[PDB]
Amino acid sequence: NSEEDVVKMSPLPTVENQFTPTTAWSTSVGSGIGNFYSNLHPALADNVVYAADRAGLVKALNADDGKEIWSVSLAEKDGWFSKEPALLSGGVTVSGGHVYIGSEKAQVYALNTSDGTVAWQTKVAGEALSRPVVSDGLVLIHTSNGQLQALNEADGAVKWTVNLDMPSLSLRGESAPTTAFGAAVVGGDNGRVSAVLMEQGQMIWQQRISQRLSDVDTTPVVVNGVVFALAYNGNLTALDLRSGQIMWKRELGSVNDFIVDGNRIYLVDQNDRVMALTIDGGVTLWTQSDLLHRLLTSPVLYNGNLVVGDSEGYLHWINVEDGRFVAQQKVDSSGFQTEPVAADGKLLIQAKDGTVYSITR
Amino acid sequence: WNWSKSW
Amino acid sequence: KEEVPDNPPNEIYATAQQKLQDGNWRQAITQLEALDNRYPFGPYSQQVQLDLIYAYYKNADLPLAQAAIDRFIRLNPTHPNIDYVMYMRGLTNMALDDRSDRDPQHARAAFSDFSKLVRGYPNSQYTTDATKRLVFLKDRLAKYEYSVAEYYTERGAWVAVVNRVEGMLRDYPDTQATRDALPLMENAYRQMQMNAQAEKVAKIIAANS
Amino acid sequence: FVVKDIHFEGLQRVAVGAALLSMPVRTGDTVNDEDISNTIRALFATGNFEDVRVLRDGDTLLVQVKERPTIASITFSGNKSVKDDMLKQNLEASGVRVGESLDRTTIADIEKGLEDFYYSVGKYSASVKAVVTPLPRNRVDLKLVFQEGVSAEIQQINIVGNHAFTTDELISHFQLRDEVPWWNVVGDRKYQKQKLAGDLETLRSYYLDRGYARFNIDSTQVSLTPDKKGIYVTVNITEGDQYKLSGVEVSGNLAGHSAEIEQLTKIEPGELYNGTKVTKMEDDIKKLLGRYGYAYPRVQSMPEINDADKTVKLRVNVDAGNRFYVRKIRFEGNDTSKDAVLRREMRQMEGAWLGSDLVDQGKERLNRLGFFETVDTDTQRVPGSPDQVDVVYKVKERNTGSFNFGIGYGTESGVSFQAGVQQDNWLGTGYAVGINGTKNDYQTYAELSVTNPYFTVDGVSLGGRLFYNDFQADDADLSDYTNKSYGTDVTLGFPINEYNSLRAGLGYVHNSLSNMQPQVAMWRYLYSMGEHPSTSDQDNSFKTDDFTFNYGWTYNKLDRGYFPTDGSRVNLTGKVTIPGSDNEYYKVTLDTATYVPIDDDHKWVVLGRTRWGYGDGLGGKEMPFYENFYAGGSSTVRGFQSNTIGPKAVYFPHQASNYDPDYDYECATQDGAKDLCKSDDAVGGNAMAVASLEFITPTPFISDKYANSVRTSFFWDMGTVWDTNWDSSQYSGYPDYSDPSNIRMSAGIALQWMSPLGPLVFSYAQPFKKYDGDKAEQFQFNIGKT
Amino acid sequence: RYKRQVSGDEAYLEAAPLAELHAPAGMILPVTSGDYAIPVTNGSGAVGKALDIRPPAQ
Amino acid sequence: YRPDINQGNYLTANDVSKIRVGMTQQQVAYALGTPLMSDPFGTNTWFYVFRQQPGHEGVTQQTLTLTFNSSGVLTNIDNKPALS
Repeated sequence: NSEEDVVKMSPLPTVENQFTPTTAWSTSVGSGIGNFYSNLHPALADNVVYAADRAGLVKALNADDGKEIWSVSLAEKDGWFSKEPALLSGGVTVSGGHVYIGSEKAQVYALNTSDGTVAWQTKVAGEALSRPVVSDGLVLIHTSNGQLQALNEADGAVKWTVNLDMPSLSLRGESAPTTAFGAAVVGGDNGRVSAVLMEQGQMIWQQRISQRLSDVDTTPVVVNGVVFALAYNGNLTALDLRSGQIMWKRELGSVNDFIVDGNRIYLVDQNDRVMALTIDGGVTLWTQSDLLHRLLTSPVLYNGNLVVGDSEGYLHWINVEDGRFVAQQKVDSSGFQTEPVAADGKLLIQAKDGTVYSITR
Repeated sequence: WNWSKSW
Repeated sequence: KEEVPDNPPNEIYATAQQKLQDGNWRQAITQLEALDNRYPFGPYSQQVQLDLIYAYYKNADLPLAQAAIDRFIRLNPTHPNIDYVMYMRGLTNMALDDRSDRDPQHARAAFSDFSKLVRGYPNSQYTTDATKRLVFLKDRLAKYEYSVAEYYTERGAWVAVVNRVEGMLRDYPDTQATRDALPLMENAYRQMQMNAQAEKVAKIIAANS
Repeated sequence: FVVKDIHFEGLQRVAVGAALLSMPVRTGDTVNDEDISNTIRALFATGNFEDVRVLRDGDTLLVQVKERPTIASITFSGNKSVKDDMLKQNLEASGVRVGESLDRTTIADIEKGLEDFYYSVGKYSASVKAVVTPLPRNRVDLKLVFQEGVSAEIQQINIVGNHAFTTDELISHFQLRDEVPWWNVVGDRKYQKQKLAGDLETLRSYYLDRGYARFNIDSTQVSLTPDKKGIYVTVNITEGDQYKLSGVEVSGNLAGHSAEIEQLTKIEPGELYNGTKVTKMEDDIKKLLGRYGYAYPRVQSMPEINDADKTVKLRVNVDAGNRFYVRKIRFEGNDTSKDAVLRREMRQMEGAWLGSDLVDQGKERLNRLGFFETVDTDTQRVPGSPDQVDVVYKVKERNTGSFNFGIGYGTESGVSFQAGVQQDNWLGTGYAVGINGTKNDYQTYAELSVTNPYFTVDGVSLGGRLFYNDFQADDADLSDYTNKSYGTDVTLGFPINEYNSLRAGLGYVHNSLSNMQPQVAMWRYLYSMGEHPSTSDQDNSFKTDDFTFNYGWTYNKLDRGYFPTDGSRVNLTGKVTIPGSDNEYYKVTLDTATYVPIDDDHKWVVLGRTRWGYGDGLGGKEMPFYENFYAGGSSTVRGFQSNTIGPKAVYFPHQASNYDPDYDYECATQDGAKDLCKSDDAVGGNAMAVASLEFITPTPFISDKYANSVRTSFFWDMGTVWDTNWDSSQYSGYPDYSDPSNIRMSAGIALQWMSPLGPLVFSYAQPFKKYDGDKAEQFQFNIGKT
Repeated sequence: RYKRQVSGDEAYLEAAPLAELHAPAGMILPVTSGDYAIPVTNGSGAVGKALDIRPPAQ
Repeated sequence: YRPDINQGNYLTANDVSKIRVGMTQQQVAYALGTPLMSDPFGTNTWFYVFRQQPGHEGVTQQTLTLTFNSSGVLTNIDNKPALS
């Protein structure tokens, strides 16, 4: 009885820290997302950090000291003994004094930022696995059936639904639509980037950007009227926001998100190759293939450097200009899987144990 | 336990 | 693992022939397989195939012999020395028969093969042995049918016994199983109170024994 | 271009004539560019050439062709989880096999085929590499290097849309698993399409049995994590409201049996709609129609649903077919098992009208025999006859022999070893010969058994058994005596109802007793047999021969072998020595178990067990002390040390074997003993009565996914054993052991399940009623089942 | 295997001759259909270890 | 103890009354079916036997002998509703 992997996990790189990172505080949330594949991560709004765990617990923490403001358990209990898990899997979002959290039971909760009381709770078509995007007074959810639904912020009733085709075999997780100029662009698990009007849900256009071969898009981004969409095992593409004509393409696929800054596109290939392409034509600037098959996380641009987690929990700071490691740190032993969040000069990351860590320098 | 191997 | 040096076909073939003459089989299969693989279209591939069929049959690897014989018949239906291949297929099936109660499908296949050999090439040197095996196979099939009739007489079904003995008289009229099974049909008729037919079968029995 | 000659360059295997036939162009005809291109394409598609070049020489048409190298051998490296033979079969089915040619451009095709095979078998990240090694004579070797990778296992089975039943309860019955505890045996944690379809059907049947007629599975999703090491399954469903069964109507060509069919479709107005009961009704109608000679009596049910009042009204359509007669039952594949062995398991009879249910019963019986891997049926119509068939059974045979060696533990018996060699189909004759042996803390048993299961076509069996049994009493919490016995046995068996099974037989048993500790119990029996041994020493011996006639009876109505939830088992056994044997006694025993479920899901159960026994001498003698009844232990009365209830020994004053201080001796002569001496070690009595009331409840603290594989019970056992021949007049000072009113009770808890080490059972009992001498043992357990 | 190691190598059995079945007067036995028929073969070839089954030189 | 033993054609007691004398083999075959037994010893005759024997309940048999002629036309019918 023995087990082996087709691709050997890359060795931990050795680097000299130009700056010594630290850990301002580390609060613990119940059992984290465990070993499952979830999009659950913290969020920041007005100097407070909201976190959650797969069990159902939700916590609010001070972004400076880690002090607890309120806590609420969303697992309904039928007495003093029975306790059914809530299975939270939608990334925590905050907007206009609310905390929108998905679930694996096709439920969307909207807790109050004041005292944690449920403002509303809605039933959706399927497992609301995607981040509950918020825009134009609507909450966009991308269920696991391919159905993009738009709940109302105030009431909580499904305003409109749009059906996106689903394949036989797909990758766990869903794409969170990005809204621009009164239109939501979303990428289904069928390799199609589709734009939908918010008023009713009329499909403006739909383009295939793919290449038993599966694919997934995971949140195409928008800049200056061009939509950058990266399909798993497919090819990164730039589409016109209005017509959908492919402007340029490149053969590289991934599921974890990427980022665009100035005239550069930093992304993490599926084989864990942190690359930096150019918007104009996608001509590569540098590549950092030293973390091959380490199961990295979505990069975050903190203080002009890409921060990325990994399976062992090590947090790597890599530069942008050339692609040289700038530092590494050992934060947690369980490992990092959910994207880091950088905002207000604060970098936060949740491990698989639910221990929210705040990093600095 | 009880192992059972056929001829 | 019984590796064969890359000697020329003549020397390896001579070694294989000498080993066959000596009375050793397991190695002969190895040398002949190596020769055939190394020279699929060699000058004397057919003789190597015949030697391989013989070695396989006499080594108790009957399925391989069946496959090789099927291939030989397919490729060379007009080979002048083909009667040998038909006889070898008959021998292989009759050996697979390896016990009269057990299924006779292999006995039936052997009987069909030997019948084809005898009807196609009656002047060959394997015809007398072919008929001597055909008689035995016919007797064995009749014995199997009689065994089934005897079991159905034990069970208590008097329409399976009659039908099976009628089938035996239709297909195997001149064997020993039929003459031993006629009383079973007489008893089956007697137990259903078809006394006229029982008397007819008794008339058949009396005129013979 | 006119052609006068045809030539080729590079032909090694393909004959000249075959090639000439292949090319449409023939000698003595005009040739142009189109003809040359078509010939080149034909050569390319033939598969025997890699590069084809047709050029025109000065007068002749010269052809340059590079024949593809022929395949010589194939090698595999790294196919740890894939058998080589089946991989080779897959390759040959794909097209690549020994003897044929290898293309230099189809390597990717073979690679992707093997990749598809690995994706099918479970490994979603496997890699394959093909290496081509040229060899002389235009030969080639194809080597395959495999990196199987890590298999993908299920991480979650989720159901969304269910409001009436929790997800764990629904998933409990599925074949696919997401939690596999180490301490339990629930199953693997892999994924397969067939399993998923079967489990969807299981879920549909689970809901339809509660009245959710409008049930509908909207859609199923299967997802993989980006690293392709986990599988997430989701089943979006929609369950309606419970529906009541208003009535049933039957219409069609019933063949004049409406009176006997309308009786089968009676239902209490207001019953909850059910999916199992409707299927059973259809099956009963089918059996009724097939009992009348019909072979394929089609029956369909088309429920009508009225949502206004929530009522389901069935509409049964019955199309009774036409009779078909069997003419031959043919068995093929039974190369070892004789024809009668297969044919005597048949419910269908040759020469009789056909019945599909009978054919299925025959197939099920042949499967239950255990000699065949696969038993397939095929009904072939006889040519030239409109209503005659031949039923053909095709059977794949196993190697039925077996070795086996097991080990177990337990407080009642200590470490118990078992070994055995069995042959269930001796020479394909049907006899089941075997040799068995067991050895635990206080005995060694070794038997040789030979059973004929069909001594008479009806089903009467006939078994024989030689056995040698050595029994050390001192190691079983009894008085000291060693009993080495050996004997034969022959037993018939008459199955009479498919539940009742009588059995009568004879037997001969020779017992040699030695090393007997002086006491009242035996020397009340030795005197009966005429022996007059000395009570001052324990160098005794006694040999007896018995010719017993063993009769019995069984009744096994239990629905399930493991964790039964409804039924009743009864087992009566007897024994009596026919005249001429040294001993003269009769013995009777009666075991009973009865389950009474007290709900609809069969989760809360009541189990009542009893065990009675009585034996005594006939011709003025007593029952031998080595056949007595012992009560108390992990099985009879939980909470008492094994074989402790009942009379206690009353030792005589005797000299020990080799006395030595610091060792406890049963009040021997060298301790100042001059009279009869009490004791606290059981002897067993010749009358036994034990009862037990058990309440089986769901496991309280176990997750509901696998809470049905652990059985929890709260039990109250009671029992007593007494010695009827004991005379209270002479031994007044000592307790009266012939009194049956001395009842011993004990209540407690019990857990049971199956671990990878075998069936584990634990029990904690607190005896709240015990008498002087009884030795209590709160915690008891058994592991491994010998 | 072991069962076939004797039948295949040399073992040979001769069975009893076939004899026709007489039809009593006033009736006819069932038609034979000639399904399993043994045609008469002339000549006296070898049999029973006297017939060499070694392949010829072709 | 044993299963049910059934043999021969199934006679419904209605078809047997549907065949008069003067029809051909085709009509009788259509009405009752193809017999499981015949008279191979020359003379043409069809024996429709309906025999059944359930678990320890004796044997019940109905025999119906049809005698045709040289031209395949029914000539005689002989019905035995039970076995003596």
